[PDB]
Amino acid sequence: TRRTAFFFDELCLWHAAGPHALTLPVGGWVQPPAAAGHAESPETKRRLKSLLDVSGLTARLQLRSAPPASDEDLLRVHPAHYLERFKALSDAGGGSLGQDAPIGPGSYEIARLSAGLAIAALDAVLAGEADNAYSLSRPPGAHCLPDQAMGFCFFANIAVAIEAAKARHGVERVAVLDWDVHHGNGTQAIYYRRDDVLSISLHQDGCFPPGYSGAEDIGEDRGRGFNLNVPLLPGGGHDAYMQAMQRIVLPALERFRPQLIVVASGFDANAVDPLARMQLHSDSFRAMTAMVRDAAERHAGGRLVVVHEGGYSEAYVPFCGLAVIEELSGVRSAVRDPLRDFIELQQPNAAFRDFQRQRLEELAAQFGLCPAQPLQ
Amino acid sequence: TRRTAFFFDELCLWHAAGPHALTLPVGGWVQPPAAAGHAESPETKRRLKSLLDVSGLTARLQLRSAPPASDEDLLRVHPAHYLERFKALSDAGGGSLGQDAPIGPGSYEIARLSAGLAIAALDAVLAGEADNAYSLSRPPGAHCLPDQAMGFCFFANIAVAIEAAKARHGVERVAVLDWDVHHGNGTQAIYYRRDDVLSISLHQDGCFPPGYSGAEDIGEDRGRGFNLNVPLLPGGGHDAYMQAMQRIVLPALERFRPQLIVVASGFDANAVDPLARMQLHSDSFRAMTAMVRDAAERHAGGRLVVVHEGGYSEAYVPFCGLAVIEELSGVRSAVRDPLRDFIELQQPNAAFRDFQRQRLEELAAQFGLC
Amino acid sequence: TRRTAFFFDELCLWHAAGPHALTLPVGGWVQPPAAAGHAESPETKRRLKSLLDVSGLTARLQLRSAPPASDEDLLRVHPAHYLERFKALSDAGGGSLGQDAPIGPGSYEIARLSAGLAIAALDAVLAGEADNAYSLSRPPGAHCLPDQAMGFCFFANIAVAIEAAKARHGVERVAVLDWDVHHGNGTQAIYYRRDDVLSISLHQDGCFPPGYSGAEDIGEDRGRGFNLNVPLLPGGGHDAYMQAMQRIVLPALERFRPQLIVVASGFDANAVDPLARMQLHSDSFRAMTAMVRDAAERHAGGRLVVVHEGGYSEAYVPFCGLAVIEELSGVRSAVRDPLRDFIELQQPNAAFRDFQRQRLEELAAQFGLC
Amino acid sequence: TRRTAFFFDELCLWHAAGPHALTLPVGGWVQPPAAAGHAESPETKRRLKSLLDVSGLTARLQLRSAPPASDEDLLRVHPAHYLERFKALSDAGGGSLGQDAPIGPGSYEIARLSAGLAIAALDAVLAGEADNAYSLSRPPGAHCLPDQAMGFCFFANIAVAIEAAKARHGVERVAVLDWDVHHGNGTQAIYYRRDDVLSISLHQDGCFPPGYSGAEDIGEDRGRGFNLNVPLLPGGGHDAYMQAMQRIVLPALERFRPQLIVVASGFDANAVDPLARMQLHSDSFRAMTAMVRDAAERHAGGRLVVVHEGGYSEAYVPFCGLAVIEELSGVRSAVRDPLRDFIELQQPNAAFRDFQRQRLEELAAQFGLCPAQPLQ
Ligand SMILES: [K+]
Ligand SMILES: [K+]
Ligand SMILES: [K+]
Ligand SMILES: [K+]
Ligand SMILES: [K+]
Ligand SMILES: [K+]
Ligand SMILES: [K+]
Ligand SMILES: [K+]
Ligand SMILES: [Zn+2]
Ligand SMILES: [Zn+2]
Ligand SMILES: [Zn+2]
Ligand SMILES: [Zn+2]
Repeated sequence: TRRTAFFFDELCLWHAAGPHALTLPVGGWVQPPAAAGHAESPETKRRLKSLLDVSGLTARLQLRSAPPASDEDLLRVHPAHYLERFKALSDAGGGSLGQDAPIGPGSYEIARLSAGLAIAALDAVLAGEADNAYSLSRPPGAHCLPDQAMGFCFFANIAVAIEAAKARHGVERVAVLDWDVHHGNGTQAIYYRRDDVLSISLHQDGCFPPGYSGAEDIGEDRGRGFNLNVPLLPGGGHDAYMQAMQRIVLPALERFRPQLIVVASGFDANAVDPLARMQLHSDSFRAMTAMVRDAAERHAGGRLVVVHEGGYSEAYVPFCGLAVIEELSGVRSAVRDPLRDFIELQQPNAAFRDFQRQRLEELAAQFGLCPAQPLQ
Repeated sequence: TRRTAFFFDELCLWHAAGPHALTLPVGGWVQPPAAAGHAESPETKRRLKSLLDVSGLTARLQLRSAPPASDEDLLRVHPAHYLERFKALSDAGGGSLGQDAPIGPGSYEIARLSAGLAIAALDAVLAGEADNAYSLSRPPGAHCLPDQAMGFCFFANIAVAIEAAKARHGVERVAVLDWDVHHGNGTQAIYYRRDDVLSISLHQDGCFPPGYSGAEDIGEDRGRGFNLNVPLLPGGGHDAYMQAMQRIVLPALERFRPQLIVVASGFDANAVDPLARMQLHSDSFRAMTAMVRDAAERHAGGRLVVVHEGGYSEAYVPFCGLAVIEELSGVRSAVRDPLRDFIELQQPNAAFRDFQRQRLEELAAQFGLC
Repeated sequence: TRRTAFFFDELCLWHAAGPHALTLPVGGWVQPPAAAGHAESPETKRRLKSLLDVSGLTARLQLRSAPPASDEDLLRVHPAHYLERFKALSDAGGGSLGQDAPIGPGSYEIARLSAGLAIAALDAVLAGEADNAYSLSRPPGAHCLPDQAMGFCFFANIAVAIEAAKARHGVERVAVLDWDVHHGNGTQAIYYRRDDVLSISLHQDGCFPPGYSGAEDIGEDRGRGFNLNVPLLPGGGHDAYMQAMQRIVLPALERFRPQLIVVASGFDANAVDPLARMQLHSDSFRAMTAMVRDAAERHAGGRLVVVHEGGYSEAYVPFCGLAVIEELSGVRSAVRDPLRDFIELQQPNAAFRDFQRQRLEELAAQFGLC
Repeated sequence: TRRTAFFFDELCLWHAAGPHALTLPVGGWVQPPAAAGHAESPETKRRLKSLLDVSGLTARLQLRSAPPASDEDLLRVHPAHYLERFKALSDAGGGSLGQDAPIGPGSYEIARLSAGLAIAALDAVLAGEADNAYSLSRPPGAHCLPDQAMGFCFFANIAVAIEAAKARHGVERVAVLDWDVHHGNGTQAIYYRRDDVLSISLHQDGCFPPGYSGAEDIGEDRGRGFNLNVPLLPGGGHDAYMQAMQRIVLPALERFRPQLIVVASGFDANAVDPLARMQLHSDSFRAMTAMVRDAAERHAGGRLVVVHEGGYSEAYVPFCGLAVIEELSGVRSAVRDPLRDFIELQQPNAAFRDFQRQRLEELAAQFGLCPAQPLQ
């Protein structure tokens, strides 16, 4: 039961930046790595695909690709001079497109494809071709501004897909929940004065962009109350995210009445990610997906699209991504998470949990969110 | 410009486990990595050495190697059957020597060399051949128990070094400060009932061994009050460690009056390490080294040895290790940490810092350090 | 546009040996690689599959998997104690199953799957489910003897496939053409005294097994004249292989009238392979496949199965394997081989070509093919 | 006995091109590699250094670095606009400097250092600071033209070093023996009309540059008879090289009377190299080094410099490089070549050897070389 579309294309795994040691450009005092290049490597997303295959999950999904984003679709958010600058740099072996936004040769075409998968996933779910969808969109989108590449993002994938969906289906209320561990600054900025898109970011306080918390950035004018930042304390794990979901996200969704929920799903909150300091395990991602699927079922006829964003642990992202897809599809594979029990033991102690919970209660009050129970 | 001995052997970088994805052994659901093997890779330690060379710092250090640890030295802490067991598995091409303790072909002889470098570094500093020393001892030592390999450690390098030092030189009070992000359980266990060795561990609360905090474990009988665990909240960074150093570590060292300070220096509290959740930058490790070098100058005649332990960020461990060595030597290279400013902006907010600070005040009071 | 079945299982790409530098086991003087492990890596086979997907060719093929080979199937060629021995070493985390035959954790079950894909590919073609087939059977099979793993091969995939086919379908004459650059010693040995299987090996003279040429080894008793070795001079390329195909292989197949042709298709004769010294490009493999598909259409009702064997250039095997599959399917993708023109310019000069040609004329005459 | 200078700098191992699969630029149909990048990787040269260290050889050599090449030194062969174009591309994250000549960020400074090590090695040997020298000059030099980067080479290291040595010491007769498996086209072109430099290339017929043999290219006018190409048949190994050394190289050296011998020492003729089809083992390189050391001792007061060029087998180049340095230093380590015996068995058969030998006899006759025996 439940029909889940899995939007995937092998060519998304061929995007590759020049030499980097994690996030640091090679050059100067940064030695080229012998093996592992840029943090946003193909391997993180590849290993997820490979585990879906060997576990039997891929066979139970509707595996689909899609055409690349048209220039028309891209131009709804990005200017033509940005497209031209990107293509030119892409045609000259790659280089630096923005702040922490290195591209490689042919990255332009691959970024168009990534955007296209997101466009197509929202389309398929709005058209009723599937109940929900997972789009393995690499390179990612959540940090990209209209006029500026950043945080490994070159097009604003989700915003492009939403604008295309509005043009084609006339959906009026879309909620974007971004549980990537970093702040979804691209989605926030694009929809900041808009009430047709509710953007919620759970992120590690001050991680990326560095030093940004944003609790008081709730949107402006027409968009006031339709952006919500939940800056979680570094070191939090399962309980911190469960409390955020229950006290902030679910109430915010209840009030907004989404016709479609899009999840910007990074897995970089996992307990072994190099690019954040949070302590999630695969069952945390499973539980967040269960809660958002339920919200989608109550508000949006089940219409839910999960778009892959970050996740930089080659070893562990596969197990987290697999838990999300199992929950979307309602299929339980024989896969057992070999780090689950270990990560359980590393969780914050009761005093730390109490401290974070109290902050979240205060934040819910500050946002004016009523603690109601779910209903039809 | 002090005299710093740098103990290093290229062959320590040749120890390699079987296929792993981070800490997970390949097999079952864990696919073999296309490139990046076990977390405890040669590359983290090699890249420190490479940056030490390209910066020119190596030319300002006293470069040394050492013989492998003798059976005599190893046998002060490990039984003969452990050595036998280890060697057999090593000669057979490797495998699992214990819990999270995989070994590869020849890992036995390489582990003996790692231990030997630790032995030699303490010796050189105690003999007056250098003011202080850094030992690039891979594989690491601080989790290894007398008859149980664990946490990627196969001999208890520091314990072996200390027992060897005591036999040869007759040093009476040694302080071991372990700022590796994980609990120094091996050092703690070996010296738990002893007052001639003060063991202090700074670690992420519950990280490794998983779920272990340990604030209440202060030693027993003769050792009571000569073990200190400071379980820091996950997510803490520079201020949390500076507060732990000022409130607990330095007062503890003052009270103990060590004649030698050994640091179990893991860099895995760095802000981009996969194996912990702490937020240190290179200047944090610089600052901790300055604080401990000062304690060593006050009580130990400058006698400080830093033994390299963990650190699993290939990109960032080199900058942190270099900061330590710059501080030990008193030489500042041209190297500039390209992540430092970024990491400063990611630090805990004031409320989180205050929360951790109050916790450290209470722990300092529990330890009788007020 | 013919009907081509592509047998593939992602799990075949999860077999991985312990640490090796190319073919050398790590240990002693061979330092662990910073990234690039054993020559028989997942990446060569994975990159073929990735290019098949990005080219869109996969959408024009009949994609299939298979059950692992049963004990019954394996036991037609291998003894139970071999299976036991293999499994024990696999469950223990791997090691050396034979001479140049390292295995990793779970390699036993993965080798059974590799064999299963070969069994299924022959079955599908014999049952009329496809006109022809390609099996991405990793680990490979052509060097494995009944009770001796060697040359990175742990079961004799093709022999197991053939024996299974004979039991189920009752095919009487099978031709095995092995254009892997190394000698197909396992296939040769198993069928040496048999006339129901014609084994032909094209290989680099003396490459692997090292020093073996074998022109004189034509089979014995009932098998006499049903084994042909063509030991090509190292350094030969396209013309050497085209001459071997026209003068020896095609006449041999004509004489034998196979009812099924199986190709042991290694790509290790490619011009940038580390494990041989030959100079083939993707159009050479395209041409050899066209020639054998034609022989199969003439005698075997089109029944041709290509089993993937060697190929150790990550960069270039994908283009060569794609050319084969394009030829089998009759579909031409948009893919253009970026090394082809370069390799054409590197070919043997006319004097070297003439030298090799005269050698092949004489060998053809020795074989009674004039 | 014998004092061997080993010119090395760790920073030479930090030169790294953008993503390549062997020699193929990533992009289009060439997928980015998961691990191993460009063929000219740091690892080949690093593993040689590591083996020198663990074997005890490094401790028995005079380990030295040197300043980078000055613009003055570079300008003796390269134009200022070439230096400027290189630096600009190097400062912008790298890219393509020529045909099969990709550079990375900071490659300019590292290439200057590589040239500087070569300059310094010739200087040290001409000054009598050591009997002979080995320079681990990465990136390599032998393919670089004055006006054009190629074959992974960005400065003409050996030519730069020779021109500097002539300016500083006034050496009049330098022989460059290039046993890298590819044609030393840079050295050939620069000295093609010169009789003060004898350039000899042993190379696989038609390998790199592709299709070039060059037996009839013997130099012109003043340089006629002071360039010699020995195009060996692909597939040849130990005997083919021994015959070439005995029938061509030694006689050519005898006639020329070098005051200094420089060896452009690539190890890409090794039996497992991806970038050529030849079958040398470490004892082949040992024997070639012994013969050239002897020639240097008879003609040049022992003055011999070996400059690292190619070699693309991570596994095997270390054992070959180690054999050369053992022979230069006269120190025999405990290292045993684990592929030696295997490669012995793969050698060409007697008919193939006879075919190549006869070609070499005919070539010696064509060059007008008399088969004399060595003497003082
Ligand atoms: K977020
Ligand atoms: K909004
Ligand atoms: K610690
Ligand atoms: K104690
Ligand atoms: K063959
Ligand atoms: K036969
Ligand atoms: K040459
Ligand atoms: K000349
Ligand atoms: Zn992220
Ligand atoms: Zn640690
Ligand atoms: Zn082969
Ligand atoms: Zn070369």
